[PDB]
Amino acid sequence: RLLKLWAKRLLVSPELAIVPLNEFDAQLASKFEGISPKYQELLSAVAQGNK
Amino acid sequence: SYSAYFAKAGFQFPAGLSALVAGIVALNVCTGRPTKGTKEISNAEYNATPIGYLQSPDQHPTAFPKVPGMKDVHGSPHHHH
Amino acid sequence: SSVRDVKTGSLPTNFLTGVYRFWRSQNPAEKPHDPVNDRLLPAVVDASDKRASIGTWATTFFCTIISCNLLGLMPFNEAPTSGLGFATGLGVSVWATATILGLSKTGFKFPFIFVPLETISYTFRAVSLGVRLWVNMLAGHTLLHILTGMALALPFSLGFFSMVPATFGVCCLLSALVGLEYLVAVLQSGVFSILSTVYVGEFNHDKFIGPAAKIVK
Amino acid sequence: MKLLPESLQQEAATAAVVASWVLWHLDTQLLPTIMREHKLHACWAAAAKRYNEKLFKLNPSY
Amino acid sequence: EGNSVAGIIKSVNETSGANLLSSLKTIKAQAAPIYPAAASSTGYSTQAKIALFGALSWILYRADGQSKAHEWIVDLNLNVLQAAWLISFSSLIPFRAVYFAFRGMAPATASTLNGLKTFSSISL
Amino acid sequence: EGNSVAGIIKSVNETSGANLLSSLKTIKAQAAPIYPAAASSTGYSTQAKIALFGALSWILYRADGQSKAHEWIVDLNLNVLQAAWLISFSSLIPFRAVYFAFRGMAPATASTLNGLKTFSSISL
Amino acid sequence: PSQNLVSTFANKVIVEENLVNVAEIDVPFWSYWLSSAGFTSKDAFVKFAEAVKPKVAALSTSDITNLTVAFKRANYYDKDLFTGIEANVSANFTKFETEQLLQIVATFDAFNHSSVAFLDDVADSITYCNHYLAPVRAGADELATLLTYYAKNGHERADLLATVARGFSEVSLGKLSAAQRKDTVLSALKAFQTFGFYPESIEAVIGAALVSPAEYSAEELKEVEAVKVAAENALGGEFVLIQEG
Amino acid sequence: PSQNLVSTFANKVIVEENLVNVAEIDVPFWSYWLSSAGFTSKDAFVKFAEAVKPKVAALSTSDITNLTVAFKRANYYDKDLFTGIEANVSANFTKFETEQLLQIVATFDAFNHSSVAFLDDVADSITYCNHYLAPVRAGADELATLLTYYAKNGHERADLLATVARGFSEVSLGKLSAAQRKDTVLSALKAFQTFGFYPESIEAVIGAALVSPAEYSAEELKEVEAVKVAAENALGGEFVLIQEG
Amino acid sequence: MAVTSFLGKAFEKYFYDFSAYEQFGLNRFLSSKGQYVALRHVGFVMVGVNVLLAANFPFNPPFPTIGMCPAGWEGTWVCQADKAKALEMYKEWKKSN
Amino acid sequence: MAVTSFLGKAFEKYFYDFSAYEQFGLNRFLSSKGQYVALRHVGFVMVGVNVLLAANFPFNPPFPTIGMCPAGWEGTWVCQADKAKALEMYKEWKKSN
Ligand SMILES: [Zn+2]
Ligand SMILES: [Zn+2]
Repeated sequence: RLLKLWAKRLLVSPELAIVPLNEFDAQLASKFEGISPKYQELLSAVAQGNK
Repeated sequence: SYSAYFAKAGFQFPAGLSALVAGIVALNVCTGRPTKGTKEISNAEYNATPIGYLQSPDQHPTAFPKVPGMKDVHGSPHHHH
Repeated sequence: SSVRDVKTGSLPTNFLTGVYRFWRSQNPAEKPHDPVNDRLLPAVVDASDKRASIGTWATTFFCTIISCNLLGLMPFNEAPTSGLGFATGLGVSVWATATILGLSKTGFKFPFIFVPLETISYTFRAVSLGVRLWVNMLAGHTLLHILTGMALALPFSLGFFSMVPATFGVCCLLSALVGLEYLVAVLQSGVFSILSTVYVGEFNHDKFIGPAAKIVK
Repeated sequence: MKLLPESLQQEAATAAVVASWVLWHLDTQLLPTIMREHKLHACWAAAAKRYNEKLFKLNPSY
Repeated sequence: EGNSVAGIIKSVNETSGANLLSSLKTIKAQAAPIYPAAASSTGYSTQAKIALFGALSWILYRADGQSKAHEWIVDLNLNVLQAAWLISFSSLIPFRAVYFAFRGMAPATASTLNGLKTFSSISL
Repeated sequence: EGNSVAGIIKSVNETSGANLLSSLKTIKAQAAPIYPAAASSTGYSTQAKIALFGALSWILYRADGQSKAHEWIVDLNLNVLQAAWLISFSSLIPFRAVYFAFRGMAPATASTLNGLKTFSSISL
Repeated sequence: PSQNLVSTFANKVIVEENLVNVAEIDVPFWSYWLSSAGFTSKDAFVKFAEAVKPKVAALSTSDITNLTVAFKRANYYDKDLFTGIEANVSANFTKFETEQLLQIVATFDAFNHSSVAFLDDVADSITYCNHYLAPVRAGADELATLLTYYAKNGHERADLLATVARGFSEVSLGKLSAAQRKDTVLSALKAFQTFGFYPESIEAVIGAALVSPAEYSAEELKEVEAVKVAAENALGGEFVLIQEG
Repeated sequence: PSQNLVSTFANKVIVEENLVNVAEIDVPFWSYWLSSAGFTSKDAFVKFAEAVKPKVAALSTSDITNLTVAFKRANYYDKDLFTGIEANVSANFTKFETEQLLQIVATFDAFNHSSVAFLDDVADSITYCNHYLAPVRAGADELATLLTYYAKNGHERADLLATVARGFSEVSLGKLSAAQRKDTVLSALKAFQTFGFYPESIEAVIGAALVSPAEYSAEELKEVEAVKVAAENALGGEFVLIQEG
Repeated sequence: MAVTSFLGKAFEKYFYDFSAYEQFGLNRFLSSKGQYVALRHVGFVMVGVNVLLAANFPFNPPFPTIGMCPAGWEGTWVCQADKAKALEMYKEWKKSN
Repeated sequence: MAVTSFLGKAFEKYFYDFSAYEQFGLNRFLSSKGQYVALRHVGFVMVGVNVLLAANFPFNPPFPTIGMCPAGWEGTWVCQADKAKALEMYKEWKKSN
């Protein structure tokens, strides 16, 4: 069920495989604008596809 | 990726152009007056006149005139001069 | 009954977006003294209901005149705005639209010896808006007819493909007048509809309704 | 040359038919299409800060 | 046509653990959007023929009455002057710079879309 | 679209003996022909409106010039005489007998099809 | 015998029993336009209410709006039709407009008929499925009918109340006659205190009464001044009318 | 300098290297119409034969007919193009017509090129996929080319021979000139005895020679009279010319 | 051919890479390409004027000549500045010629 | 309504089962239905003639009257058998009436 959980999240949203699982909540903050921009601009461009 | 969906429908007119063309034509044919170089005559004159004499020379200019003012027909020689 | 499908980001969609947003920018809405929130939102929506659609009217007159002016530069075609009733019939119709808007600001009643002189200079706007479009489309095309007759007098008299430095200097003068006519075709459709926003925008003013009762602090 | 037309009312009504078709075509066909793709972009660019903060407060996934 | 994420969720729920990682490319492609395939030509629509016969019927009719216009050689030599600029506009207008200049007139194409920043919509 | 008998043969070959007799109604319906379903109206086509506006534009134009024809009251009273027989033809023509009388004019509908007599095409 | 043949034709062909026999095809078209011409006819509307009941589950949203405001004007209340109408609305709530829902609710508010699933799907549709300035285009006599229909049925949707409170301003109440503005201001303040929701645009429905208090009683102005003090500490300040300029 | 500019334009813009650069789009259109105007040009046709080879597998049947009769008139034989042509015919044999196959075979009969799969799919198409009176519309000089192409390659299809034997009559041979009728009658009787097939309409190709034997040799009339006696006992009777009336 | 698909591809490779500014050399005589277009333009007009005149040359000009005559005509109908006069002289000349 | 779907169903039940040959009784007076149609036909003509005449009654008839006059007219423009005469008398009558 963990493998099926992440199967749906990476079929819909495959860019999630570039934020490693241990470095994920090191990004968060209390506000959404406070989230660390280490992966924000990379996640936005991997989400736009391979072209 | 969607480029071949827009090549399927080809040319298409603007979406109400038949009301523009039927509005410009209905202004050019419903003038309410004779047709620009002609004059309405009686039926007794129209049935009695040859079609070479109903024509005016001014209304048939020469299609590529060698002298400016050449006309193709000559009309009625029965002038009221 | 089935509408056509539009690609997003088409070039005619991008051009007409920028054209509409240009003419809408000519009569901008005025900022109220209050902050715009849900209290002031019906006063802002009612302020937009009482403004004339000059953003739509000016891009109607931009797009119908630049299409007519540029027909005169297509081969085998003449500009419809080179006709007196077409071009001045658009100028009177803008002037009457401004006046009907300004007459309705009251109850359709028409407004010492000063006011016949404000009226004359205002009634001349009617004919000046259309005649400026008509004479520009006529005087540019007429000069081109005269100079093509002069530039045809040289190869008719002299040789075909002979004595070519005489006709080259006038075929390049004819070519630079058709090029100026492309500039006058675009400018006079811009000047007609810049001025339509100015004339119609004079009577584009109503009272902001606003809050009549408040709970301060 | 040609200065006055054969009918001034016929040319003035040709201008009113052409400019009212352009008014109809803009209001009905062009400007709904303009605003459907102008305001998808504009609503998303205006809401983006409050949409994402509302969604951050909602999903329990953190 | 139900939504493809509920088709992904259903197709991943009723697979086994052994064939989960093999099925992931056929659940990926069952929920890809349709991009319709490039059909055969069937060229020049019933309205593209009206647009080109009606433009040829207009150009012949306008050149017919231009040739008997009392200034007929001046009228027919103005179509040469006017079509000379249609030729010089195909050779001077930067058509890629003009295309990207009209894309900046519209705020919809002058930028990228801006919502939904991926860290707000995770499902862990 | 391959043929439905090879779809029947394939679907019956790859079933088991236990679920053969249960599968026979879904192999029957997988090889039934398509009879397309009754869509919504979208009534009066773009050519049925031309046919009725153009017929109204003809009837008004013919009644316009009939009313100034110097025998205008005789012309307008002939349309009453002519439309009286269109009314009496809706009430006197046996329309089911006429339909089956035109079906006998054509030899394609005057009989039944005649080939392929079932004992020649068995497969035992 | 010309007068005899016309009178015989008039008593057997043009009656209201054949007027309701051509009206069986499309019901909510003929139901709506006849009732707008003044054709109430309580037991001719029963022929409508059963001819349309196999169709209510598949009607368009402008057909459903045409049924309810026709059956409001004819004042006829068919409870097993009006549950098929509210099951059209609460199944297609995303397709209805605030112009259409404010006329369906005012029918359901006269005939005191509600569901909890209907009251949520009307409030979900006005708030989320419709433009947020659609209350501004509504006219405050219809919004006060929606405000009391949620206070009669005890339904507190604080998201709907912030939406309907947009459509109360000097603009929307100024388009009302002062007989109808008074019937709305008292009806809107009675609903705003039933939920205890005092938005910042309650100072336009209060100020529509305090700028002309000579149309009100002292009993109704005690009702108004009860809401004014209840809204003053909620909004954190004191009421003050503005003389313009 | 008017003559200089035209002559400079003529030696760099209108040549045959740019005539074959506009002819790269649709090959079998331009291949067919140029070769009918007399444009053979053996190494301009090699530019055709490689520009069309990625397209031969998806051509229509009137395109394939246009390739073969153009490459017959230009007499150019590209063996790896002509296997893609016969793989278009033998994959779409139901779509070809006898008007089209009799021109494709006569190209394949000049350039001695055949397959067994091609010879069956041409004979299956003329006999079964095409109307049985399509040989009657053919003209007997094309049917004799098809008869010998099946006798050169030793292919006995007795169903095809009964089909092609319809198109031999007094009508079809009477439309031939007597130089071409003689070249056909000898060519058809040589193929009818190679299979030993003597249909009832062999008495019209024999009788086309025996009604005018002054155009034939005694060697060729020995060839004709060999087939006449071979056909007389097959049909069970004796030959007799008919004087008309 | 396919009538919309052949010469669209022929006009495409006549429009784009067919360039007489480089295939005919012509950089030896011309400075830029922006001035090759600026006299191919004027060259198109001078060629088009000389074709339109020569395709029907014996004509009395509608335009005002400036006191000049084409060739050995000089008193004929071609150079006559009165148009009703030259119509009479053209009708006499047409019987002979 | 749906504009093509309502009155198509109304005309259908006016065409088919709406029958004044039985709803108005009328078998008491008429023998068959084949002769009810044969005088509803002639009844349609007599009604349509009398409507077309009466919808514009004061008119000088184009058709030849047989020497008869409608009502108290008898010498007016309505009964005048010379048409240029009656045009003069109608123009006088129109000022008064
Ligand atoms: Zn011109
Ligand atoms: Zn008639």
